[PDB]
Amino acid sequence: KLIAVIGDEDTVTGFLLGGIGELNKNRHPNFLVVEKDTTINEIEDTFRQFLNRDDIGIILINQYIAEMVRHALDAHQRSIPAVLEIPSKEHPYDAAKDSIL
Amino acid sequence: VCLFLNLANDPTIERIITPRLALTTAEFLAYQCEKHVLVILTDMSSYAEALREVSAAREEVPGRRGFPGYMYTDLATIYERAGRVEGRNGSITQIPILTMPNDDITHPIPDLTGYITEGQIYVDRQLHNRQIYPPINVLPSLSRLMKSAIGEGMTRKDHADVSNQLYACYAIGKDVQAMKAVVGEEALTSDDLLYLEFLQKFERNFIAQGPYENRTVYETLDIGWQLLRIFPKEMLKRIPQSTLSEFYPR
Amino acid sequence: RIEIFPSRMAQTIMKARLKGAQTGRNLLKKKSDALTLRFRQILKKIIETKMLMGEVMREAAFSLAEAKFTAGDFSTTVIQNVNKAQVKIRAKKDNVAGVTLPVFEHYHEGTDSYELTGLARGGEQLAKLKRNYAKAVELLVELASLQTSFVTLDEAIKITNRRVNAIEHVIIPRIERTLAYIITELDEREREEFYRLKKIQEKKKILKEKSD
Amino acid sequence: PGGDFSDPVTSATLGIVQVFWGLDKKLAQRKHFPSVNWLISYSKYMRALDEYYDKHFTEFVPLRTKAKEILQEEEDLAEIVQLVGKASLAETDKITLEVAKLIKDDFLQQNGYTPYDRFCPFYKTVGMLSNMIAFYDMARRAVETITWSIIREHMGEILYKLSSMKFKDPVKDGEAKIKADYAQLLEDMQNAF
Amino acid sequence: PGGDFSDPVTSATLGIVQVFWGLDKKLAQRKHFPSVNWLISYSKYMRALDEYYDKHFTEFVPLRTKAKEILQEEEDLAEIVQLVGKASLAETDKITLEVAKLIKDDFLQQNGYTPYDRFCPFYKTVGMLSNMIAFYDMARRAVETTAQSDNKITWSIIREHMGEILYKLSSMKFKDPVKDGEAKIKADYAQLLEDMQNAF
Repeated sequence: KLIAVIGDEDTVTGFLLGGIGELNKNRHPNFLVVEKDTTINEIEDTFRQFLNRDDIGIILINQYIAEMVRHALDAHQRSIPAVLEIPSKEHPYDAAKDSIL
Repeated sequence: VCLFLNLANDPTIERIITPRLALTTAEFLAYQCEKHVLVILTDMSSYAEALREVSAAREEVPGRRGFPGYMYTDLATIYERAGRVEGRNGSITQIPILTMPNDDITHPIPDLTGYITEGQIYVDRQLHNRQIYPPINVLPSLSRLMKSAIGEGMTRKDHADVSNQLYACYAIGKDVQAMKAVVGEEALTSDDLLYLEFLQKFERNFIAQGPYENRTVYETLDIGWQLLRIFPKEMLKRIPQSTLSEFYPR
Repeated sequence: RIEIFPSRMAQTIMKARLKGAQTGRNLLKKKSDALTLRFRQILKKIIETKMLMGEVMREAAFSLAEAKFTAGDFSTTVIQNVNKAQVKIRAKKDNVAGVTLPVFEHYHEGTDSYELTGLARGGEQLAKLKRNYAKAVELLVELASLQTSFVTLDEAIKITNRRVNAIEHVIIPRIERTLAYIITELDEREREEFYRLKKIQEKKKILKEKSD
Repeated sequence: PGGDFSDPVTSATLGIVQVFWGLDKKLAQRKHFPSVNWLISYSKYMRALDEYYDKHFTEFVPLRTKAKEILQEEEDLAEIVQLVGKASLAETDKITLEVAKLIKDDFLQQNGYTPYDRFCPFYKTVGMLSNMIAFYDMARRAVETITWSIIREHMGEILYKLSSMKFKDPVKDGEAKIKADYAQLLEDMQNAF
Repeated sequence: PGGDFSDPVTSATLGIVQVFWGLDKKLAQRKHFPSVNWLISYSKYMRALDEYYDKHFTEFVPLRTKAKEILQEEEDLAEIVQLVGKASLAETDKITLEVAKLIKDDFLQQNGYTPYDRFCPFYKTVGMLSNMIAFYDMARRAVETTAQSDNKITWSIIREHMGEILYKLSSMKFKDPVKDGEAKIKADYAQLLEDMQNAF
């Protein structure tokens, strides 16, 4: 019943310091730092990895990072877990998931 | 009170000459003496069943739904012996009580009387099982000459407006009670907290008059403003500002 | 489409079926309207707070510049000694219009993990970065409690506005044009007995004048 | 079974009779015996009886005026729960919904093939009506402040006592009246909690 | 008069006749000819005729028992999708809604003015029904047996891949009377295209 975060490098170091991270050596870590040289597939499986986990309640992800995995989160049309789009230091929150109305 | 009454045991030809004997003394007391007569014709629906027996006694064919074809004349012969004249100051007023069967207003007894008379008063069954004593429903019952009958020269200045508001606040009171069961008793609106308590006070304190409690028109509107003590001013949109400023503060 | 046999007592049954389906729509109309009013003001609360977190995530991430600039680099220390979570979620249950509603509750418990971080250089630019990101995660679990409340209402308003439009356009005009069929089928038997009874009225006269 | 108020043998009957015990077919499909439905039935003999009632059974008339209220306040709510679903809609009206189900199955139901229920006297009848309405006034004030979700199986020994009052012998004259006094004071302790 | 079967001519007829081909007026707006309404129509010759069927056409009595059943379950599910929508439907029922719609344009529809459907013999009629019921019986196993475990056939697998075999089914009625023994071979040939694709 914990929070997950994708974010970025500077995002995940603030939210781990907030106290949301958990290291499950059995299954997986509950976070994923994305650097400049991370493939979109690695963000794609980990989005599906967090979605299939039962204990994940929120999936925090920067919209600047969620723009390339927009097609996968537009297929997620369930209520739980909630995906949230947070601003980066470049290109803040504009047009994500208020587009249902 | 000049009562005369016809049992079910009594011959059914006497049930036809009973409204004929009713009005011909009630138009002797109103058009030959100068009294104000009020005629009460109970069990009207039992009168037309006594019209069906005599019409089928002379071997006529029936009409629509069993009652004969000339029933719109025979009802209008005894409904339209009313009104008041210009030569005298007498008057005669009719309240024909009739029971429509199976709650059907399309039945020819409560339909042909809706074309001769001047507006209905609707006793309801759902109010009666809730056990307020006079089951008079306010929504489907309108008086046609209600506008002419009230006023400052007649009974009171605010009677034309407090009757327009008591019905209107009861109308918004009704769907609020249906709203209480569909969302919840507390989370609905701050507006509907106040209409819902008035309906408990309109049902029990105003239209639940007791079995022997007499109540004048001045005693009625005093309860009419006691219920409008609730809904503070500029919520009552129908009452004009002149008569609202006079009667509401007390 | 006609349902059953006409011409007695099915008219009163269908008038009971119509009256239940008439206010059954209006009851479900007020349910779908109060759900939409709950949905309309929860949209503006999403709007006014999703720009508000854009300032908080700009203020707290500004404190990240107020952060390792003083004290080294927090990019490997904090991502290598985490085992358990400090702030967790508890799935509570809200309710509107009889529909169960998922809502997330803030739950901080158990321990600290970056209690000893910095501590010789910095540590005051840190642990106010914690407070800038404990308040940020406090706001973001409230918005996640509405993000999972937003999309569960549009699954319960669509399966309600169909049932309004199923009663209004299918069930009631099937009952209404059935009730118009019981009326005429009553009438085609009320004039059929007017022909049989008038035939006897003429045959009672012809038999009479044969006697006279 | 058919032509409820539109039948010329029934439509001519209702203009003459004073009491009409309508035997309903919806209750007889579920085998509710007796199948008298309490809405369309009536008795014109309620004014002629209270002069007898206020002599012998002085308690009865304030019970019956609320005993007919509960059976209709459940009737509109049964049209609510059928459509919007049982979110229970209230708590002050949930207690009316189950004290009616106490009435519709313990008070109103009566199997006449038993050696006890084949004839109920009036003190056994006004006894069950006094006890099952004293649960209604006491649990009304209990929610003026607790919820019936707590009350239902906390008072489960009392809700079994109210449902088991209809099993007493018709030869227990004082002993059924003490049992009426016994089961009523046991509800007084629970409302004193 | 007026298409109303509650009539003293028809109601006195149906106590005498054994077969009743009830035509429908809605089935003539949509050009569905012949317009025999398969729900209300009946015949009471069936128990007397299977003895003939157990001599010449020895597979048709289990065919009509499933052919009447698939038209029966389509009518109860048609009222479902017009009220609560087709999105919440199951996969054992969405295959029922297609083959019954595949029956309603192949089997029951018959253009009486074209050279191939102006008169069809009984081997042609039992031929294209022995395939469309076997198609529903084979597509039953594609959902029933592999029900939960594998990422299975959701029948959009079938409807986008088996479109050429369904085109052999949807055009099977085009065998004019210049071929007699060829129609039984093509009935097993289009079955052999239907036979192999459950493996594929």
